[PDB]
Amino acid sequence: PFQQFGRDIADTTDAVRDPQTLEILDITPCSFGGVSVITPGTNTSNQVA
Amino acid sequence: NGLTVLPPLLTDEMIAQYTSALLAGTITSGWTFGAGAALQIPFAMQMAYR
Ligand SMILES: *[C@@H]1O[C@H](CO)[C@@H](O)[C@H](O)[C@H]1NC(C)=O
Repeated sequence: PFQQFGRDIADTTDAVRDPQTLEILDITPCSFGGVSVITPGTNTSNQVA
Repeated sequence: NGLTVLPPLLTDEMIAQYTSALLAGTITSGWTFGAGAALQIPFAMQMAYR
């Protein structure tokens, strides 16, 4: 009843109580990752994925 | 938190096919699949060899 937010194993906040209702929301971080370019040799084609 | 984990190139299912292949070569053909094509030999005679 008194708890306002929750944490993952290593410090990071992973859930919050909405202060107006009582709902508990999980937080997922922004989607992110490496852009990687898959290519034949430029000697044979210029199409890439 | 800016950290990313990348998958292995070979899945656990693909590794389990290679460990089945090495095992099925070893059972049916002794060491011969390490020298060339697998040559079948009866398993009692492969142990008689070993
Ligand atoms: C806050 O107000 C809303 C209506 O706007 C109400 O539905 C909600 O139960 C209230 N929560 C409390 C008691 O803080």
